[PDB]
Amino acid sequence: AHIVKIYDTCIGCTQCVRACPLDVLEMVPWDGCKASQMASAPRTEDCVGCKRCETACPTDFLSVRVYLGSESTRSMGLSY
Amino acid sequence: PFVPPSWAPSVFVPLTGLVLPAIAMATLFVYIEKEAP
Amino acid sequence: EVGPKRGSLVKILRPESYWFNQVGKVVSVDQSGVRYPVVVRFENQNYAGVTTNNYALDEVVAA
Amino acid sequence: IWLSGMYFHGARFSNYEAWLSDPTHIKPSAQVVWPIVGQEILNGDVGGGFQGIQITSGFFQLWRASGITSELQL
Amino acid sequence: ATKLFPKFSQGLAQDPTTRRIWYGLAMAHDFESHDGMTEENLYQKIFASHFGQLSIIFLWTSGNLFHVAWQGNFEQWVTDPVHIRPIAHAIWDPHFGQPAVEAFTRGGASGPVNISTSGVYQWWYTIGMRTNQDLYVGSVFLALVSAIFLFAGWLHLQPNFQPSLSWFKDAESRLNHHLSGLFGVSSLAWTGHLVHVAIPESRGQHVGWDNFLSVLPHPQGLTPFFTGNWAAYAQSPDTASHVFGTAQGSGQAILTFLGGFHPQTQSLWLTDMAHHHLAIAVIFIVAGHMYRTNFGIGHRMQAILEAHTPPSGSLGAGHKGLFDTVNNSLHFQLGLALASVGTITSLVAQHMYSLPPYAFQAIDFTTQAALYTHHQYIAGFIMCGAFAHGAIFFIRDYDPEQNKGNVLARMLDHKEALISHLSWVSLFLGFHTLGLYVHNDVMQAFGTPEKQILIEPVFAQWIQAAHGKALYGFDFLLSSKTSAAFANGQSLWLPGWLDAINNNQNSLFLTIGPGDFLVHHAIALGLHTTTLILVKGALDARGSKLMPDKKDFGYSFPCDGPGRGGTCDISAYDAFYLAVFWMLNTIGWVTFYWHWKHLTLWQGNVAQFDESSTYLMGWLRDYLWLNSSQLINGYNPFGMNSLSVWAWTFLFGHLIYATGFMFLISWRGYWQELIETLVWAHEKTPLANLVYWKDKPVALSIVQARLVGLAHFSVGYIFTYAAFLIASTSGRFG
Amino acid sequence: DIAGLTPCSESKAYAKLEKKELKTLEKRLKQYEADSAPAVALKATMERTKARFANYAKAGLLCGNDGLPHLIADPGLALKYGHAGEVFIPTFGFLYVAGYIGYVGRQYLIAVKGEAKPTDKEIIIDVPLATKLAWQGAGWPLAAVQELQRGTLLEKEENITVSPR
Ligand code: CLA
Ligand code: CLA
Ligand code: CLA
Ligand code: CLA
Ligand code: CLA
Ligand code: CLA
Ligand SMILES: CC1=C(/C=C/C(C)=C/C=C/C(C)=C/C=C/C=C(C)/C=C/C=C(C)/C=C/C2=C(C)CCCC2(C)C)C(C)(C)CCC1
Ligand SMILES: CC1=C(C/C=C(\C)CCC[C@H](C)CCC[C@H](C)CCCC(C)C)C(=O)c2ccccc2C1=O
Ligand code: SF4
Ligand code: SF4
Repeated sequence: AHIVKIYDTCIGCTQCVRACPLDVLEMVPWDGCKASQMASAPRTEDCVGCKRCETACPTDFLSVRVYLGSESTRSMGLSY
Repeated sequence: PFVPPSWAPSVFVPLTGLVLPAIAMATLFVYIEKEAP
Repeated sequence: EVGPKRGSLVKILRPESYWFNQVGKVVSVDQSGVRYPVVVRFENQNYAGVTTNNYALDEVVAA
Repeated sequence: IWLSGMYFHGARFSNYEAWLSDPTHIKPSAQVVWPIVGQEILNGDVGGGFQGIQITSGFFQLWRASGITSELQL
Repeated sequence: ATKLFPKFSQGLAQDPTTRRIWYGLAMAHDFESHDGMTEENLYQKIFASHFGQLSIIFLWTSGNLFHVAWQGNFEQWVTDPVHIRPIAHAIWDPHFGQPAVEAFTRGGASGPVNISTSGVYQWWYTIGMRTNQDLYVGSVFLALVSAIFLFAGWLHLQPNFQPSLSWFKDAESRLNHHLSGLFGVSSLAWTGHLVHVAIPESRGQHVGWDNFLSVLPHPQGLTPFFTGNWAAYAQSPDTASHVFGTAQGSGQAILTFLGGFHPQTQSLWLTDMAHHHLAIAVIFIVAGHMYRTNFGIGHRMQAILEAHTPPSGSLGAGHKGLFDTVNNSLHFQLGLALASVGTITSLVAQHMYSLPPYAFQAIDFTTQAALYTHHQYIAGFIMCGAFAHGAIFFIRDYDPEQNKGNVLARMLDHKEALISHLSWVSLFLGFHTLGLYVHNDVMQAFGTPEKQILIEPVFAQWIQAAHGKALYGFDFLLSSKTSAAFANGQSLWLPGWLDAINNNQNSLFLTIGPGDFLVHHAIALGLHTTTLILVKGALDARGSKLMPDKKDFGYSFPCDGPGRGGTCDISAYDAFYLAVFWMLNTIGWVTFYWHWKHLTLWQGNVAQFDESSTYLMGWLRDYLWLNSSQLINGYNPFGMNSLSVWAWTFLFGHLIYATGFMFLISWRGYWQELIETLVWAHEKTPLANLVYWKDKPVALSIVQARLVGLAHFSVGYIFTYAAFLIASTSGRFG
Repeated sequence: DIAGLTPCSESKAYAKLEKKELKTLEKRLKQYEADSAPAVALKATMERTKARFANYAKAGLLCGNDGLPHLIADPGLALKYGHAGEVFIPTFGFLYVAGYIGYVGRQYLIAVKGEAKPTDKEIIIDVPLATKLAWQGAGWPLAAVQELQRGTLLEKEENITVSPR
């Protein structure tokens, strides 16, 4: 399983969620920014680490990171 | 007092070319695939 | 109240920012309880092609 | 434009007629370099009282196959 | 599944792929990142591993002694070594055919032996071996010693004898013993062996383990040593009419200072080497009492580091707090060790081609070639390792707050200046070197060879005139007969050195000209470039502007994906990865250059070098093309000869090399899809869907394939050049 | 002489190479006529060749054992023995023109940063301004040492340095 962490510079623009091809990110209520939202990663056992969430983040140096870790049969994307 | 015999390459070469690789690879292959209880 | 006024030029001190030690222009300063209220534009773009970023109060200097 | 260049260089800067007079022993040449820093050694002795770079593109055999006998037609 | 292999990393022994096998082979010696690794356990494992390495070294040397003593002809080689070739070992290959064995049987043997291009024969003849029996005794002894070291390595893991952590990290007590004991006493004892055995064997005698207790090494003996008459050990040394293995012109001296070479054997005198090891034994033993142990007078290294911060603050804190990072980290110490050992290795090569120590060296030319090339390539790899462990130090063991203001933080503060100026010198040397070579090529191609730039290397010729080479007409400091240095050294240690430096037949201070100018600049280009890549990788390991948290990923991580324009090869591992190619190139240049200059020296025409060395066609035609005539004729449809094995290795290298390109050029995912279709095919094939994988097959990971491609590149490169060098030099002169 | 060689005037290898080149050239010349443009070009080559040898002999060049000229790169040595025209004068000439190019470029860059769209005037050259600055810097070194001594040549530490340390 990989390590996906959301940081506090998030502005809650939902770009990371629409870019995730595996549905491991979701938007939770929050009271720290104008949009009153913040991303969260409740299902990092389904993540494969494609790093589209990092590409979609607008704020400079990113508000979401994907640290690579120990692979499994789901995090390798093996269909056989 | 030490001398290896005249027939020594003939025996020791295929031993270390064929036998020890065979035992090594078979033993290691059983070791690799073992399941932890 | 809380921040420098719009149109003014500021200087970034947040290190991980791509525009560290450079000059930007302020757009708006949020008055609410946001953690990062200062919206700064820049005339060049970072690697990702974005030219706008939020910053904290102490990380910008009127210069 | 390219074909026109080839026919022009065949017409003006070659030894096509000297080649038609004797195809063996006279090698096809259709390019002449200018006498500057020393590149003039590239002008080879191609036969026929001519000097230049031997061509392998084989326009001369094509022209003889079409019937061209003079540089004016080129 | 949750397989056993490997036990050091639980997360690795978890996945059902074939990644676990390769990674389990790859992370075995990464002790710092196993499961449950404390610090004491780390040091103890490193200690036992050192014992393992020592065991392997001594066992290997015993192997060399045994094979030379059994299958070689060392007993016959010592009678005439400008003749019958050395013998390494004998072959028993059932794949041979009749002319093969008929061909390989050479050197006076009775079967397929192959020549020993290693220089062990000259070493063992100089130090004082003469028969087989002594070699066997040495082999048995070294095998026994290897067994002792292996047992000790097992011993110090047993839980009663495990040293605690603070026994390690004891700097001051380790250096006194290393410097005094390990260097000084070993050097003193080696002087003992030279004086007692090696000299009287070179006078003609058999001083063995029998009757070395009853033989005077000098016919006065420990009277002048205890009187203070030491110059009575140097009177009447060996005459220049000497014959080495006999008593003809034999002297009596044991500690001289002559310089020069032996007039009949083209090596250094043994008495000088006795005196040298004696002198530096005294120096090292005296230098071993600097630091503090459980006594009074010693030094503290922390005080010494603390007090050296300069006033005016040109350095911030100077060396404050370094002692708690040199002591606390292993990659820092390993980096320093690899740096020193690599530079010393180069020095070994550079001195052993020019000042040959061993008897009848430099008349076996293949020995010279293989020795120098070997040590050069070894030095290259060692230096690359030094910078790699620098990068690992920065990522894993560096702490900023402990290093606030010392020189180590200053180096991280202004690193862009370093990288910029290394880039500048690399560019400058590249443009001008390549330009001058291309200009000389163009001039040579047209009919005018006098229109080309041939700069005379006047600096190095100034230096060679400073050392005594009286050919350039400069007349100063050792070449002038009225200098202070010349007159002071004249009476005892100059006249050998001058006769050895004005000879144009030895390798000592070869005559140089414009080709040497150009090639030395090429070498400087190699060094500055490789330093650029390595230093950039080391200093940008904490983070860059493309990525300011590179420290959170560790040393060797693949990439950061397509974002921000895509970041391939961003890790420090990949910087070192790029540097390896430059190391191979640069050593290629120095070794091509050395080899060709000495080929033209040994053949006879230095003119061919001094003319054809100034334009690259000279290299391609007169070195690579002309000298590979007897190599590739190692076998043909007409027959084969001795150098057929080399002519097969020579293609083998290319094959490995070209396979090396595959893992570099074609990156991963293509192979992933191909392997997936293969999985489908083996899954649906009838009568072969009865045999399955236990661990699912996947393609090689991004980091691994770089290492594999580099392995093929390096191995093929080395095998090809070794084949060409041995085959060419031993085909001509051998 | 200068590191064990001789000047090309009495160098035996020099005249041998000269004779060899003339020999091959006349060998090429033999098979043509006396009015043909081949022979015209060949005789032109003879003239240029012999003139080149005379020019290299006249300038006091130094030849090794191959009969080829050798350049001396040392200020004291070349200035003492009359060889300032092979490295020394060329290096000062090149440094002049190279600093000239660099200075002109830099002045253009500062001249165009002060506009409303610096990128357009970088991709589309302001030709009047470029020719103007192309003239205005023929004496660059004086302006360079003035910019150095006033402290405007160097930006201060408002340059962007990598984060972090
Ligand atoms: C470590 C150094 C070393 C090396 C590289 C070699 C190399 C060789 N030996 Mg050898 N040998 C050595 C030491 C060495 N020897 C010693 C110390 C002895 C005395 C016991 C011998 C006695 C010996 C005989 C009697 C014969 C050879 C022969 C050979 C050749 C065929 C290979 C073979 O069958 O070896 C067999 C080698 C041995 C049985 C001795 C090895 C003993 C140690 C304990 C093993 C070391 C284990 C090793 C480090 C672990 C690597 C494996 C690991 C990767 C899984 C080959 C050239 C044959 C030959 O000459 O053919 C022409 C042959 O008949 N060797
Ligand atoms: C397309 C094929 C082709 C090729 C490869 C060549 C190649 C050559 N020709 Mg040639 N030629 C061609 C077609 C070609 N020609 C045609 C079609 C004709 C008939 C009009 C000629 C007539 C011709 C003559 C009469 C001569 C050559 C010569 C030459 C040689 C020297 C050219 C030279 O020095 O240029 C000189 C360099 C320039 C003119 C530089 C111009 C570059 C400008 C400034 C670029 C500006 C950019 C601009 C936006 C784009 C150009 C637009 C255009 C309308 C100008 C060279 C081998 C000479 C030769 O063989 O001597 C022995 C010669 O005397 N050619
Ligand atoms: C006098 C006592 C003494 C002696 C002899 C040694 C000796 C050694 N210690 Mg040691 N040690 C000592 C006291 C001593 N120590 C004390 C008191 C402590 C506690 C502070 C330690 C703590 C300690 C640790 C923690 C470790 C050692 C290690 C070692 C070994 C180093 C590896 C090696 O072989 O280097 C050999 C080096 C040389 C022979 C010198 C090389 C000199 C130059 C570079 C070579 C060139 C010379 C010449 C040209 C070569 C000729 C070539 C020839 C083939 C022709 C070595 C056996 C290490 C080891 O291997 O553990 C097993 C290790 O990890 N020791
Ligand atoms: C003093 C010697 C020394 C020591 C003790 C170490 C120790 C270490 N190094 Mg290191 N290193 C050294 C020299 C040394 N290195 C040199 C000289 C280089 C330059 C090449 C490097 C380059 C280097 C890199 C780049 C890295 C290390 C790493 C490491 C650490 C883990 C090693 C590991 O897991 O490898 C396991 C070892 C293997 C899997 C063996 C692989 C086999 C190689 C590819 C050779 C194969 C060639 C083949 C045998 C040819 C056969 C020919 C055929 C025809 C028969 C460890 C602390 C790694 C680390 O710290 O990770 C963060 C790391 O990234 N080192
Ligand atoms: C790149 C470095 C370098 C090197 C290795 C040399 C090498 C040499 N120069 Mg030299 N030189 C250089 C750069 C260099 N030059 C530059 C840049 C200048 C311009 C300032 C000079 C100006 C110069 C003069 C004016 C003279 C030399 C001379 C010499 C020769 C002997 C003096 C010497 O080595 O001093 C060591 C040089 C250095 C450590 C490099 C720094 C450069 C200094 C300034 C030159 C030192 C000159 C020296 C003091 C004169 C000694 C007189 C001699 C009779 C004893 C020697 C071949 C002398 C000569 O003609 O010899 C026959 C001489 O008269 N040089
Ligand atoms: C004209 C502006 C200009 C100026 C003032 C400089 C100045 C400098 N460059 Mg640089 N450079 C430039 C353009 C310029 N460069 C361009 C266009 C490129 C390629 C895209 C480079 C590529 C480059 C590299 C790769 C490196 C430098 C380096 C350097 C520094 C050392 C000098 C050097 O090595 O030059 C060498 C110059 C080159 C290799 C290329 C020069 C290209 C042409 C000749 C210049 C451009 C002329 C310009 C188009 C004219 C436009 C003006 C006109 C519109 C009026 C120096 C500060 C080096 C450095 O960092 O040193 C610390 C270094 O590593 N530069
Ligand atoms: C990265 C890194 C690292 C590493 C580094 C390195 C690797 C380095 C190297 C370095 C080197 C490798 C250096 C070298 C040096 C050398 C020198 C410095 C030399 C000197 C010499 C001399 C001084 C000489 C002199 C003389 C002469 C001239 C002759 C005569 C004699 C005499 C002696 C006088 C470390 C680990 C630290 C850590 C951090 C990071
Ligand atoms: C061929 C290839 C593969 C496919 C490679 C595979 C599937 C492995 C092939 C190895 C076979 C299975 C065995 C090779 C035989 C060796 C002798 C094995 C040595 C094992 C050591 C332990 C000795 C990749 O996965 C890849 C990934 C990234 C870049 C380039 C490439 C690439 O070029
Ligand atoms: S790496 Fe891919 S799967 Fe994982 S969170 Fe990001 S977008 Fe989703
Ligand atoms: S893309 Fe970035 S800023 Fe936008 S919601 Fe996701 S993490 Fe937050």
